[PDB]
Amino acid sequence: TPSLRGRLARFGNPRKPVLKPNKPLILANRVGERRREKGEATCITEMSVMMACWKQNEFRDDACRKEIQGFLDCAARAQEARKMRSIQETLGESGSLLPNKLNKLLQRFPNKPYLS
Amino acid sequence: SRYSPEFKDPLIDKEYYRKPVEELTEEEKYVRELKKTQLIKAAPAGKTSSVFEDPVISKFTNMMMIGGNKVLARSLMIQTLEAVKRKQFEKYHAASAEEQATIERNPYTIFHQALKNCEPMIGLVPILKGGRFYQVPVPLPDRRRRFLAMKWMITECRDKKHQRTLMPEKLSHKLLEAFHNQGPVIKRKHDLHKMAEANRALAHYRWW
Amino acid sequence: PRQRAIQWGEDGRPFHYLFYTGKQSYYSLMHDVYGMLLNLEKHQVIGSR
Amino acid sequence: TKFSIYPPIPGEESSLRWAGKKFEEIPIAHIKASHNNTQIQVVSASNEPLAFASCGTEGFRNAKKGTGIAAQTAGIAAAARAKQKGVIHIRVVVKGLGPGRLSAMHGLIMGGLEVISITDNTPIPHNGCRPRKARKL
Amino acid sequence: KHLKFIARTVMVQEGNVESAYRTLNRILTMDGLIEDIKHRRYYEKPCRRRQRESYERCRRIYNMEMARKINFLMRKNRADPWQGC
RNA sequence: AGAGGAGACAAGUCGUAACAUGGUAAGUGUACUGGAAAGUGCACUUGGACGAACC
RNA sequence: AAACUCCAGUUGACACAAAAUAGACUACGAAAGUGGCUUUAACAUAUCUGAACACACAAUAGCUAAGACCCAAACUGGGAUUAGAUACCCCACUAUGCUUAGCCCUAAACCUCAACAGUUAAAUCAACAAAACUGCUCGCCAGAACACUACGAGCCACAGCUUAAAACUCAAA
Ligand SMILES: [Mg+2]
Ligand SMILES: [Mg+2]
Ligand SMILES: [Mg+2]
Ligand SMILES: [Mg+2]
Ligand SMILES: [Mg+2]
Ligand SMILES: [Mg+2]
Ligand SMILES: [Mg+2]
Ligand SMILES: [Mg+2]
Ligand SMILES: [Mg+2]
Ligand SMILES: [Mg+2]
Ligand SMILES: [Mg+2]
Ligand SMILES: [Mg+2]
Ligand SMILES: [Mg+2]
Ligand SMILES: [Mg+2]
Repeated sequence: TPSLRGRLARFGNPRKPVLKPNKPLILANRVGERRREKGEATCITEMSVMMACWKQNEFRDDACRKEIQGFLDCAARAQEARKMRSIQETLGESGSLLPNKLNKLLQRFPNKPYLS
Repeated sequence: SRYSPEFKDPLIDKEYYRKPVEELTEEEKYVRELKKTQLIKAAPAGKTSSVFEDPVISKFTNMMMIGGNKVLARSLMIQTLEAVKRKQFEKYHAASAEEQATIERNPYTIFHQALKNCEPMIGLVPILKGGRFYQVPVPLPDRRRRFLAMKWMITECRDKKHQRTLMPEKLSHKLLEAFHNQGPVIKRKHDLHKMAEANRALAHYRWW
Repeated sequence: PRQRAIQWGEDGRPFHYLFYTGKQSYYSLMHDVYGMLLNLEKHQVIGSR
Repeated sequence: TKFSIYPPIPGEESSLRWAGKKFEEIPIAHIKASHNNTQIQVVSASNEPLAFASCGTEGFRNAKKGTGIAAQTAGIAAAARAKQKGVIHIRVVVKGLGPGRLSAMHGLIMGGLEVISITDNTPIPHNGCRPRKARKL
Repeated sequence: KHLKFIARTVMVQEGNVESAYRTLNRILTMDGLIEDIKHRRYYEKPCRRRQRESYERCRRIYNMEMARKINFLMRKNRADPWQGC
């Protein structure tokens, strides 16, 4: 962990400040939400193969059946994988813990930046 | 809906209930035992257990229906199937023995194959970006694909370009043309495919 | 409606040792169930809801 | 032996070969992936140009050039030309972090060229020239 | 002026170009080259650079401390031992 | 005494510069430019933010 | 779109420009500032405060004179956008940024937190901010706006900088 001694601008700190945070460097009792990953267009390569075969075969499906089937299978796999990814996000196995359970854990042991 | 969420859609399939118990898996056995305790919706009047039932043709008839006139839509559908069969019989008789084997005469097979041929593979979605609208190519689900085929067939048959030609005759002609991979509907599918191929560079604009 | 009796005598001393919890009945029930669980630890459906 | 991600060193005896050719002799596929374009040039180990293909040379224009699809098409074209010239395995050297940085590589693989190594040659000055001013968006 | 095919080079294993490119990108990311290129696309004025560095250092401190606390408390995520009391 | 400036009076006119990421973050010095608020270059400031474990 | 196609890609030769990573270090300097390498010289004061009446410095910008000029870039020109666009977006180029010799002496020059010595005891403490204080000294402040203004004076500065008012007005700021 990087040192904080003599970094912030404080009384008794002779040097000019190193860090100028816009928020206090105090741990919050919550973590950020499970940020979604912006979806990218999928099955582009199979679509390209199918379209190139269409261009070579004058958009005749009979000749291109194999590539068309490959593109369709890739599209179905992508849709089913999106559904499975939603299921996995609900499960939370990939991460060490879901943000909700982590927020509960931090609620159980809150930060104490004050005296009592 | 007047049905509470407990209600389940009925399953109309004689073979599903005549299946021997031994063949049933533990999952199927559990499902069958569970279904004895659920509530079941009344069987819709559209579909029955008749061996001559075709969900595809029933859906096409419903899509052809105007103002809840299912009698007329069903009449148009059966007239179309009869016209397809009669034209195929005429071609079969008028053709040589070699061509008789290749000629198809089942109207149901012709209808299904025509719809399958008319099915588009890649669709276009209008996406807003930078203040403009782009026709981004996208994959299509099988449901939307079949619906697009049916709707294109019906819309082409309803076009004003055909003058004083009854719906059964127009629909039969279009079905035969599509079965042979020709006609305005197949041209519409080809135009959609060509536009998608042209806009392929915009495929990355899609976020799903 | 069923009414709970007065919870303390003339002297003011409440009858139940869990009176000051404010939920003496519920907490007494929880206490008894936890004690039963401890006893069971020490020793070691369709028609109902 | 164990596979090593480090490339073999010229002047050292290495048992690794590709069609009987040493790592120093495998042709080089330079992929400049700019933010608006992707150019792929195949050259021999002796620095003899063999093929060239960019998103512009594939009929893509304006913003369409700076896409993964255009880079993949350029990679396919370049790989086809290189295979016509007799190239099978290539050392890939990519410079730039454009959209076509990876897809172009895929095109080469779709074209029929086997990538034996991948190298990044993105020009990173040690605080040399001063780049243009920041955009306001 | 240096030798070539030594720096930023990753050998492909059995044609697994995807994994080779992933490893190369991971190397560049860990060494910080990718962020350096992205920041060097347009000139970052010295005041802006100092502000970004201060923000990133504070973010690193906070993230490391939060990770330390999470790891410290993760053992307490176990089942409730005094359930019902 | 022709004029300039400030304040008040407060209109109408031309824009919308500032206050929210004010829709190009704001501001200081300085230079140039513009009907006008203002724009841009260079350095500086937070009297902005960067969402604050990993993803 | 304009622009360039004596253009782009590889390889080799290639600088009076700027100094990735180290740097998650917090150091040097009075401040301004200083983060490539080597060498030379070198970082005042064996009490403290103290000059706006002086002396010496002072980022960037700017002026003067001679050079360098990769790249960037006010202005300008073109393209685009827009109701207009004297801007934001794109392209090209100049003053300028660099070197040397003089000037100019200004910054949100702010860590808006003076130097030195000391305390954490309490009666801690308007609010926020970066806890509350004590002794000593210097500098500064005394409603807002007029006003980083006018006049006077000083300056290598001549559309400048420093010091800096008053009148009219308001019950606020
Ligand atoms: Mg505005
Ligand atoms: Mg603004
Ligand atoms: Mg500004
Ligand atoms: Mg201008
Ligand atoms: Mg002194
Ligand atoms: Mg100066
Ligand atoms: Mg110049
Ligand atoms: Mg230039
Ligand atoms: Mg410009
Ligand atoms: Mg220099
Ligand atoms: Mg400063
Ligand atoms: Mg001033
Ligand atoms: Mg003055
Ligand atoms: Mg004067």
